[PDB]
Amino acid sequence: NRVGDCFLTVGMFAILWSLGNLDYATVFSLAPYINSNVVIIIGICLLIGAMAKSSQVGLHVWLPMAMEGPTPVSALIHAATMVTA
Amino acid sequence: NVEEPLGAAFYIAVGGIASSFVIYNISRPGPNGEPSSLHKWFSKISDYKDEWETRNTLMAAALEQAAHDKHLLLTAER
Amino acid sequence: MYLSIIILPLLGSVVSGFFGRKVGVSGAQLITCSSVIITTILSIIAFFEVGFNNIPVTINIFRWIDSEWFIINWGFQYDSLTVSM
Amino acid sequence: MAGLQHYKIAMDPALVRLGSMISNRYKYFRWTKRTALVSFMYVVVVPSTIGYLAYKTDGLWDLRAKRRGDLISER
Amino acid sequence: PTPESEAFLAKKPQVPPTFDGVDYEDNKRLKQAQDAIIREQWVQVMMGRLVREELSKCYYREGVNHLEKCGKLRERYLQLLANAKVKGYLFEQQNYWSKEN
Amino acid sequence: PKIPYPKHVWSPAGGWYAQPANWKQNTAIFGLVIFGITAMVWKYSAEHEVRHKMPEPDRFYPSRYWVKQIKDYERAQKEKQ
Amino acid sequence: MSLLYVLLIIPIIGIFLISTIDSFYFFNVSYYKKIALITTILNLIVSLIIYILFDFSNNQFQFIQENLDLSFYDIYLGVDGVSIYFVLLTTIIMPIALVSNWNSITNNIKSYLIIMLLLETLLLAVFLVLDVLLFYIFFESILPPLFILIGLFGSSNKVRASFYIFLYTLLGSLFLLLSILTMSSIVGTTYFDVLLKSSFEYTTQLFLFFGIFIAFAVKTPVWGLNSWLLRAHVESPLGGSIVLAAIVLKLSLYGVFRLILPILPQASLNLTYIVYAIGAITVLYASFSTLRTVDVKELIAYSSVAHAAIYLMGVFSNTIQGLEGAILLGLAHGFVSSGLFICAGGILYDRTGTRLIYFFRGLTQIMPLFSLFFFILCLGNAGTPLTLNFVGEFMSLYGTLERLPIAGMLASTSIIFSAAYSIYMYNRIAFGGSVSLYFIDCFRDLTKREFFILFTLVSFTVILGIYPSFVLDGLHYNISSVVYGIEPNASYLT
Amino acid sequence: PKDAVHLGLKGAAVVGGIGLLFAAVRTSLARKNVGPWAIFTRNGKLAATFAAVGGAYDFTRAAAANLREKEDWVNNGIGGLFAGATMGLTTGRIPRVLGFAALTGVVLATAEYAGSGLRGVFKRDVDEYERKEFLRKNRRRPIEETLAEIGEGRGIKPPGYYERRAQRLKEKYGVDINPVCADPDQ
Amino acid sequence: QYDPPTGWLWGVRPGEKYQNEGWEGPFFYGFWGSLIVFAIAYAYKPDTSIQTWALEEARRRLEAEGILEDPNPT
Amino acid sequence: HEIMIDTEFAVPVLFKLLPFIFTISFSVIALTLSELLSELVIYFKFSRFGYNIFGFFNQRFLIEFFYNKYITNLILNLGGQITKI
Amino acid sequence: VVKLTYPDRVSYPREFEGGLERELGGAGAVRAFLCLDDE
Ligand SMILES: CCCCCCCCCCC(CCCCCCCCCC)(CO[C@H]1O[C@@H](CO)[C@H](O[C@@H]2O[C@@H](CO)[C@H](O)[C@@H](O)[C@@H]2O)[C@@H](O)[C@@H]1O)CO[C@H]1O[C@@H](CO)[C@H](O[C@@H]2O[C@@H](CO)[C@H](O)[C@@H](O)[C@@H]2O)[C@@H](O)[C@H]1O
Ligand SMILES: CCCCCCCCCCCCCCCCCC(=O)OC[C@H](COP(=O)([O-])OCC[N+](C)(C)C)OC(=O)CCCCCCCCCCCCCCCCC
Ligand SMILES: CCCCCCCCCCCCCCCCCC(=O)OC[C@H](COP(=O)(O)OCCN)OC(=O)CCCCCCCCCCCCCCCCC
Ligand SMILES: CCCCCCCCCCCCCCCCCC(=O)OC[C@H](COP(=O)(O)OCCN)OC(=O)CCCCCCCCCCCCCCCCC
Repeated sequence: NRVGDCFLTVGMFAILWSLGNLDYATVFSLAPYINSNVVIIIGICLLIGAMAKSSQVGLHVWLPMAMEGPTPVSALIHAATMVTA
Repeated sequence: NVEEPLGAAFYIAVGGIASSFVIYNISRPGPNGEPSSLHKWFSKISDYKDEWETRNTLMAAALEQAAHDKHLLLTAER
Repeated sequence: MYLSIIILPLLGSVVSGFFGRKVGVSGAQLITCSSVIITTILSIIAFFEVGFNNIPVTINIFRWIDSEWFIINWGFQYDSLTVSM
Repeated sequence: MAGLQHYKIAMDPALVRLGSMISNRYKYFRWTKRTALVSFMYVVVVPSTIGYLAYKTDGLWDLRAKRRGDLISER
Repeated sequence: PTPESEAFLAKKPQVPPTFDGVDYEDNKRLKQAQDAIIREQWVQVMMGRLVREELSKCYYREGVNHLEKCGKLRERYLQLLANAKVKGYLFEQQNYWSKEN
Repeated sequence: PKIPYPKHVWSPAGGWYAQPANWKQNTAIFGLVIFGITAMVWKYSAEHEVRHKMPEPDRFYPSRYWVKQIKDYERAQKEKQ
Repeated sequence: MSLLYVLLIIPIIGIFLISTIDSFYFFNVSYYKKIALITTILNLIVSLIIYILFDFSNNQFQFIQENLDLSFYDIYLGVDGVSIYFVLLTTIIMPIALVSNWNSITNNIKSYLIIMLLLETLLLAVFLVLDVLLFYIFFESILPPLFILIGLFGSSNKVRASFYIFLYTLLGSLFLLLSILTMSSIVGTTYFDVLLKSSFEYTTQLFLFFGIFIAFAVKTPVWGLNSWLLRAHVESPLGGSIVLAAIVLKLSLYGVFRLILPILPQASLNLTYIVYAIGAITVLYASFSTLRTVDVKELIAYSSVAHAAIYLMGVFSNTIQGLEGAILLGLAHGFVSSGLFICAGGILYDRTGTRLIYFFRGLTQIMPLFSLFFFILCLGNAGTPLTLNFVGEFMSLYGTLERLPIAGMLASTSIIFSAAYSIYMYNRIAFGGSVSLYFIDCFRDLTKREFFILFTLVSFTVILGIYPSFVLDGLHYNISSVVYGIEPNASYLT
Repeated sequence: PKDAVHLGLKGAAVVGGIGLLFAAVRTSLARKNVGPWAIFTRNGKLAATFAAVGGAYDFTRAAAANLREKEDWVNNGIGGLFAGATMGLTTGRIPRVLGFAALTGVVLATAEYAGSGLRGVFKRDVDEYERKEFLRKNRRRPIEETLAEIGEGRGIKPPGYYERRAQRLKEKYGVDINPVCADPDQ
Repeated sequence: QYDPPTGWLWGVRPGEKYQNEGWEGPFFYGFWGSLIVFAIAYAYKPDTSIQTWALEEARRRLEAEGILEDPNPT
Repeated sequence: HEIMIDTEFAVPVLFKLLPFIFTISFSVIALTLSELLSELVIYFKFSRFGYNIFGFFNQRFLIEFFYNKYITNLILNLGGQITKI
Repeated sequence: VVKLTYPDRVSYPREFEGGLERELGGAGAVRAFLCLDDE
């Protein structure tokens, strides 16, 4: 997951660099107006972060290894709430 | 049937939360913009309206002259 | 209500973990479940309050990070999606 | 062993011998084909590569307030 | 306009934000010039902070209609984002420039 | 069965099978401390919530009872004619 | 008697009382330790009084006392935002360093306390002097007390360690001295208020830059010039290690703000791609190396190398965020690395007598207070949010990425490896099986002393991690003065 | 230009002659009776090595000067590189070859860049008070001089940056610069 | 079934009380003590950060345009 | 980017009910392959084609064997070389 | 296989009056289909 957060951290850098802040009402107010290449740079980064925390084919190996915890933890954190971050 | 006492950790946290609530409320400027009694003391003591501006200017000018006098002595014609 | 949904699980986790000696096993189970249930109920109301009547709720508490252009606040925002999840 | 008495540990001779070899290893380094190449890879090439990329791309971009119809390339 | 508070009297720059006409030997006036450079830069940037703030309230208030109603507030921030940045006094102190060039 | 455990280890989480004889009492005091902070937070969240839209009177919006922004609006809106 | 001069005088009075009290009372060793501790407490109390009176938006140096009796080598003291928090960090840390050794010295206690008290006066003098030669005089004055501290109270390899830290620092500082003397010759003076006003020619700035950077790279340290840290920070006594990592590493960082950013901005701008290559290399090579380090203090010592690279990259970013992040990360690393050395050099090494990681396992089972603080310090060393370590890392890395993206991405990768080596160490010590079978005697958990020097360190990082504004509010206007550049439409108002 | 072979011979002779001096002292300080002909028998290698380093050094710098068609500090360091390399070859150890080449080439190059006063520093023959005063008070300079050394961008955005920025992009990418208005009313 | 809470805090056996090494006095009252006192004085400290000075000027300068509304026009 | 209108109307009925057809069909083969036939699968298992397929899918496409050896241990050897050389 | 066998679009792209240019952010943003090139 920390690998994903590095990509996500870089993604917020690209938001901060282009928009001055990373608050939701600002990013989405200016989204239709910024460089298309910027959005790809932005967009790719958080998808990789999203890839790690939702176990996509690249970073996916933690979720089944993460079944070494107690069963309710598997149900709550690793099957219905966090994987959906 | 041993009983576990509350201990000191409970009181510090509750006391800290209670003190934080009390201290913040009494430190507010109030409905009006007039500062508190203690607010005016911390401004009077830290006035320094131009004191750092005066002292610094004389120090810089004095050392600039001092550098000038050495430049004269160090570059004198042999 | 909007900010109570935030701190209630936090308080329940602090007491159970840092005072498990004081409340004991059943005391911890009583607080974590009660704090989560009370929090759970308030979310159901928030779904009606925000999702159904379309009132997004903005709550800003204090600044977190403030450097020149970056003003990141401990601010919370309720809209349709956050009450859905 | 130290100035302040500690607990009794099962100080394993093998592990003690391993931790001494590591602390003394610098005394036995030698210049060979292998040790020269590795020491040249890490110290010169990889740093000079990053320095080349850093030098070549310094000022290449600015993201600040970039819009559609305006590129990111700065140079 | 908002009245100038007592605090915003002791820190007003009595000098323009420039280095033309400043004798660098005289310390008070050079320091005042550096103060005027920085404070103007910060004043210009907190404009973006207030515009950003207003745009946030506009965005939520307008919901889906934010793409059509918050336009004036959108551009004003974008102009500020293009221009405002605390860059320091050091370049301008060390490098004179003229428009008639 | 219960696994053996050292009696000399002090852990704030309670340890291995900790349940003090006064667990019911302490669970009530901590609940009260938990309750008071939530009340303190609820009072804060009532004061500083921000809404740009006002709920219709008939709809089920239970926050209108305790928040200041809506209560001030409804109090002012009651003046008709 | 200025408050700043009071700061340098209190620890000297403590030295006097420590070395004379036997003529007024065989005096007990507890007396010496109490004199030294109270001495550092009153020094902390004075630094807190100064901070209350300190003004956040003044370009004048504050609490300066007029000398006017000019000599060749005079000591002028003054404080602004960039120096105020380093002074506070020195005054907070040193009492913790004194308590961290309360029971573990047991011999030459008078010498240990006098050396520790003298180090406080010198390190504070470094952050307070308003002259570039004055800066150098105090940056180097600490070597002989440091040399004798390690040799008197260090571990088995303290002879090689004390030589390494002395000779590395002197050799680099000699190149910084050459650069400093060139500046004073051209300008006639090294006083800050008039040396910053001057303008050096580009090639002069270039050669001035190498001389200064060679010293700041030995002290950062950068990777490849860091042998001295591996030896000294491990072989030193615990108090020495805390001071060495949490205060002495910061002198080169504070020195970049006073010696190169204001006077060498063209050189700094044109050479960033060299600083960033070294900074990027240090982030990777150190991170990989500490993953394979088997001495627990050397692992924690090696982490300091990786983090120091991140705030070294920040100070050269020429951005408001990078510079604020660099001071905040240097401050954050001061608390967290101090706690990790207390955990390793103080808690583990006093119980076992060894620092090899092979001998530790399952310590959580018998020591849940140590593991609770150790984990929070392992999170903070990994840059986890709600620690001041995250706010500093994010702001420092954002500036690095904006100034030069290729170095930012590589320096960003430290988000993986800091976590990697910090959590891996944590598991091999606190988790990872049941209590190690090598321990014959059972271990006790944290004593009240160990709990409260860790709770204090984890409180500072967490509170500052939730509200970093306490520190950022006093850095905004002064940090602004060191930025070099202009905007197309804001420059040259008329 | 210069004669590389002729200069090297003079280079080989001058520092080889001192080696011949040091060789005679070894023969003089020799304990066992070896006669006068041990100048070239037991110590001839010593004098030969000196004549080799001095020859290699003066050959290559002269050669480096011919190849580069310039006279600067680079040539003495290059001269010292082979001079250092030659001494290492006598020990028959590759690290000795590289290290002594590095040592010699560095000292002999910083000696020529700095111009060590061992023969005398260059006298400025000017009012040395005036040079210091100019360097002391040159506190503000024309922006063009800085722009030559530091260039444009990297946070250095002088007035008129955006106009020339569009022109540079058009010349390189053939794309007109025109940011879109963010207001629907425009 | 549950065990009664056990364990020795600070290693103190149930028979005796924690012994003081002498650091507790200065540390709890001089170090932490002064750290709470300073915190109290910080609530009353005047706000001299550049930002709030700048927001006040940024406000008026924005009120000269149509972005903000003047509480006291003219 | 809206495609929802075509989803309700343009989609053909066969593809709309196609997942149900496979769901209610392939259940019976799986239910017949056990407790009714119960040996067709083992015949596939003990062939050389089935044995290689079975393990590959059981070893999770091998995206953890190349991870552990060519990613994780590469870094560990890189750290080894830097400390020792 | 899918590239050689996949159905063509069975509906003309929807057209919004005025292109929704004002509602999507004016001419400076991306608008919808309005009497545009066939696809
Ligand atoms: C995590 C990212 C995930 C991946 C997403 C990538 C998405 C794509 C982004 C790629 C990007 C973003 C910068 C990345 C880093 C910036 C911040 C880092 C991240 C911040 C967190 C890097 O693109 C760079 O690549 C360089 C390669 O050398 C080139 O530099 C120079 O190359 C040589 C001259 O071209 C020089 O000789 C050499 O001297 C330079 O060096 C440039 O192409 C450019 O600077 C910009 O790509 C874009 O550049 C522009 C100009 O090209 C293109 O526009 C086109 O220009 C016309 C002719 O081109 C076309 O006619 C026209 O149709 C179109 O208008 C775009 O089409 C696109 O290409
Ligand atoms: C960011 C740094 C941390 C900031 C927050 C600091 C804490 C804030 C409040 C956290 C919630 C309360 C946690 C209580 C956990 C249970 C108490 C405990 O430590 O028991 C020790 C327990 C003892 O519990 P025990 O009762 O089972 O002990 C006896 C049995 N043995 C000894 C065998 C275990 O020790 C452990 O087993 C675990 C060791 C590691 C402990 C880590 C606990 C969590 C610490 C806080 C995590 C904060 C996460 C921050 C996330 C950041 C997000 C960006
Ligand atoms: C790990 C923690 C991470 C925290 C991250 C930062 C917070 C984000 C997550 C929490 C979100 C909600 C935070 C709490 C919001 C409300 C705080 C509060 O209690 O305010 C009430 C009090 C008076 O209100 P007042 O500010 O005067 O309103 C008018 C001013 N215009 O205002 C006050 O000033 C009173 C302050 C009282 C002390 C603080 C109370 C904190 C409540 C949460 C405590 C959590 C820790 C628990 C510790 C152990 C408890 C057993
Ligand atoms: C602000 C500018 C300040 C300028 C300098 C002003 C003075 C600074 C201090 C200089 C030296 C002062 C020495 C103070 C201690 C003298 C009193 C004394 O006698 O202490 C004796 C002490 C213990 O010895 P004793 O108790 O007699 O034997 C017991 C055996 N069971 O034995 C000791 O304490 C010896 C301690 C070890 C040696 C000191 C640390 C190394 C110092 C290197 C000296 C050379 C560099 C000097 C640097 C000065 C500061 C920069």
